[PDB]
Parts: sequence; C-alpha cells; structure tokens
Amino acid sequence: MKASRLYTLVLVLQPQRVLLGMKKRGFGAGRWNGFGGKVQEGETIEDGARRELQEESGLTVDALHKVGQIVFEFVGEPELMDVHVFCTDSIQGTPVESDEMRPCWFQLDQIPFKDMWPDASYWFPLLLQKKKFHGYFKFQGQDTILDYTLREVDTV
Ligand code: NA
Repeated sequence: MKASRLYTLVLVLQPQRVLLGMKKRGFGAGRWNGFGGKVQEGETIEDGARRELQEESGLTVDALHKVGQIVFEFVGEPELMDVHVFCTDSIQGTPVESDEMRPCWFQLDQIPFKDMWPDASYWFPLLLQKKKFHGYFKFQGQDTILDYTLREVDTV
C-alpha cells in the first residue's frame, strides 16, 4: 500500500460563475484549476485550504464547506495525492494574480474543461449540482486516465 500526502483544492463557486486559476510557470503550466496546495503541520485541512486560497488568489474567506475528496495516483510516483475539495461560503474581495497563478472568472456555461485537469470533467458536474463526492484517478502523465472511480456520497 502507498502513503498519501494531503492537499487542498478550493472552488469559488457563485450562482453564475466560478473562479479558476491558470498555473503560470514550471511543469504543468497552462492548466486551469481551483486554488490549493499542500497542507502544513498543525493546521486543519480547512485552514490549509483557506491559507492556499489567500496565497494563490488573494481572497481571504472566514469559512469553506467541504464538498469532496479526490485521490490521485500517477504512474511512477509511489506517493498518492489526497486532495480535499472545498467551496467558498462567500467572498468579499477581488482576486489578484500571483506570479504563479492567474485567477479568472468563467460563466457556468463556459467551464473550460478542455484546459482543466481531465478528472475535473467527472467531478466538477457533481460540484455544480451541490452534491458531495469521493473520487480516485490514476494518471499516466498529465493527460491520460488509466483507471478511476467516482461516487456521490452523503458525507465527505
Ligand atoms: Na498550489
């Protein structure tokens, strides 16, 4: 069995639009995603998610709601990514570009799936329907899913 590392992912989902961030530099640049990163020692997962949202988007929020969990496995990487997915309760400031991520609003009939992680085509529709989910995705590289599971759950 494999060890897992904790990550967060935050979707700022409003009634007609969603905020995504384009990764600007390094490997993986060019893909839109929610905001997030590794959880740090001592902080709750929710507090790590709030911290990453502020660092990557500039938005400071008091509370998030957990909507899902996705485990990622990559061929050749023994460590799994255990990603805890949150949506914002409300926001009260403007997003800002950080040298590493460019935030952008998308209308909910223009979700940029072709420029997102392939897994998001599966779980983001559940997120839009205000459902909770558990997913697992095994990737060859960045683009190819070899195996995956997705289930709606009542409790994350
Ligand atoms: Na990040």
